[PDB]
Amino acid sequence: STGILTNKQAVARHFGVKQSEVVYFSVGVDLGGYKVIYDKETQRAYSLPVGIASGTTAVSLSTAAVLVHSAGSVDLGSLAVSREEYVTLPGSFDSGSTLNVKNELLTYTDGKYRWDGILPKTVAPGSTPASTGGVGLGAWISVGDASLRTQLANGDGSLIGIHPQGTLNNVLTVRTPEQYNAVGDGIADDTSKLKEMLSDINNVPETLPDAAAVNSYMEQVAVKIDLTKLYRFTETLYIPPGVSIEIPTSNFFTRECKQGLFYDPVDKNTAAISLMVYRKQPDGSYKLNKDVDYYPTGLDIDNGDAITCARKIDINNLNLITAPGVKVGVKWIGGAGCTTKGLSIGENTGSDITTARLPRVGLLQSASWGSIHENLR
Amino acid sequence: KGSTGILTNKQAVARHFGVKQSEVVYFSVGVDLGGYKVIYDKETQRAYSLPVGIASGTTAVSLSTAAVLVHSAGSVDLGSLAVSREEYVTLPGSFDSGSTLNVKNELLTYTDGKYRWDGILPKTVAPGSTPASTGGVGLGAWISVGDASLRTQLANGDGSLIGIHPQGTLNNVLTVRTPEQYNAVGDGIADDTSKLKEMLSDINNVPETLPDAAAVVAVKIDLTKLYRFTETLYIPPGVSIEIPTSNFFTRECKQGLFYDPVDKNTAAISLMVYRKQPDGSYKLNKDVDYYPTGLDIDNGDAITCARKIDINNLNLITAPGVKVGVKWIGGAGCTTKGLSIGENTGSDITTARLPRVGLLQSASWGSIHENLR
Ligand SMILES: [Zn+2]
Repeated sequence: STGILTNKQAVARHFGVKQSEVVYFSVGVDLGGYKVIYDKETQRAYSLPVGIASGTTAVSLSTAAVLVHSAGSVDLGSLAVSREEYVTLPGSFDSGSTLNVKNELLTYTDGKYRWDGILPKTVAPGSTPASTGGVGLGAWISVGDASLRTQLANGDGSLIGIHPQGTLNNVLTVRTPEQYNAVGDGIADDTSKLKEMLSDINNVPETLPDAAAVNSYMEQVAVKIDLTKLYRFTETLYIPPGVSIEIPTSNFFTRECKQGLFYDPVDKNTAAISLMVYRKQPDGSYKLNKDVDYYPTGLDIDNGDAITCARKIDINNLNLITAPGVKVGVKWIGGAGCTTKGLSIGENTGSDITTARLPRVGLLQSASWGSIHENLR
Repeated sequence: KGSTGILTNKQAVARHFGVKQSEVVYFSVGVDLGGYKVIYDKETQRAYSLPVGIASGTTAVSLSTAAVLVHSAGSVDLGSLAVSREEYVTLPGSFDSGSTLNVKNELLTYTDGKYRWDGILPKTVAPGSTPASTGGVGLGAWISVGDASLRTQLANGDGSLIGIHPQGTLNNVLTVRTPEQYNAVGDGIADDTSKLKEMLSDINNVPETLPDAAAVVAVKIDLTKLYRFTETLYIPPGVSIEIPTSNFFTRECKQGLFYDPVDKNTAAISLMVYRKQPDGSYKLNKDVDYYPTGLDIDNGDAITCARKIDINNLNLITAPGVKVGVKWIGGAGCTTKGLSIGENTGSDITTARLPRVGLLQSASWGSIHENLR
């Protein structure tokens, strides 16, 4: 009775309306002029649509907050969603719950969701949005600031619109070692970072069944890599097919290289960078060449003794420096039709050559018909 | 009774703001404001957090319908303070229904989120309004508020909400266009023709017909998937097309363009040349066999609309039997690097995905093709 009045007061203050603007549902009640309706059964309140005339009377109110009156029908649940007027249910996806209204939210570990499908919706204990219908229209829809933060943080850019149309993920096509948390100071060992970056472009196994297998990997999507800092690495890097490597500008024999790759192995009887050539094993399989002195010959290709796995490789301005004493800078083996521009090998460390950061042999190349090196340094 | 109603109301206000019941005061002329955290207006039935620093002894003088409170020590716009604390009221109704806003912390709901009015109050909103049609969005106008608004703003923006280093915003540095922006499938199966065309058109929308010769900004396109298309693509002036690397006798193309027309007596790709009509107007050439002569370019029978075009590493695949791969006609000073035409499909050239004629070029003085394959 007066619990009614104090409740209308509580409801009114929650919605920012007047006490007189809250009406309790009951069959026959005049809905005219009220701003909020209260269901005394479910103990939920809902903003009412504007434009209910005097003398329009309530007929029914479902547990999904569908209101029927003498003049028509309205889904108060959807209206509430449009107004961001939500109820966050007790519990979580992990506890399980049952949802009855469009404006009910269920908490997950990464934020809240509303259910956009058939109501009522039962959620079992130990559930996730993925295991209970997935996300998207007609299913779970992410709601609220906490959810937005985590979606942005873990997303791919699809939430960010760009011009003239589309979204950010549509135009991000370049990889950097910084995506892999490379330190890039020429001091830390960034080897594993660089290898994962390359492997994420094209991950070819070091051992393969037959010839069809090794050739299957030149048929992969090509990706551009941007190197903007200085990466120390300690093991030979094998460039897989379909890689384009890029640096802003070429080094012209500068003293302290601050952008590029610094090869610093324990074993100096090696190459910094090599293309991929697979060599036939006794059993008929093929293993990726790791031998520093090996290079394929036209004969080797024809015999089947070697299969090249170096197609669609492009270098633009790569600076490669090397610890003093390293045998070979770049092994351009099997690189038919592959191209290079502004490839710089060796550092002008200073006057003493025995202490300079440059290889004994700069570049070793075979089986590379139709390859082009521009502005090689 | 009344005093009871006042205590229970203070209780409801206090629960809403998370303060103590004793910390809520009703506005009345002369009330001491010291120590209270929230003020309630009986008339409008609105509550507002009070600024800290109101001294005991400071008394209320007036409180307007815009929530401007005047007291004995000064004045404060409670609506403005509420905005800073993200304490709003979402008005009944919507832009559709129309409304009147009186306070700075009132939000009006629109289909894509909520907005507050940052201009002169009160603000009347006619039924059937939109923020854009009633003052636009920005300082002194409609300001978007809340998570629903932020989501739609981000989703439909250009990146101007996202700061980048060393300064500026994301939109300042986005200089690459892509078929994925137009929702191209890029599987080499779906027909991506209209998508590619819209992409090119958005860069330079040269009509197929031009009134006179006088009638007849450059942008970089990145192609990273495999797009099947079914009608000749006409490359407009001012286009730079790029792919990460070029193919070289590649067996299965998984990156580039695949021309798969019903009518095979056509070109996959063509530059634009306009030919003079008997009435003096010009029409884009669409004849596969046509090429402009130097003389044509001189006597105006043909007008070149192919300057500033660059191609890096484009791979072009063609259904077997297609007449021409690329028509480089009128491409004076235009450049190409690693253009690859034709697929090494298999031993039977009859079924290979390559054209009868790879490249046809005329009127392209000063043109350079590097590592053409
Ligand atoms: Zn409340």
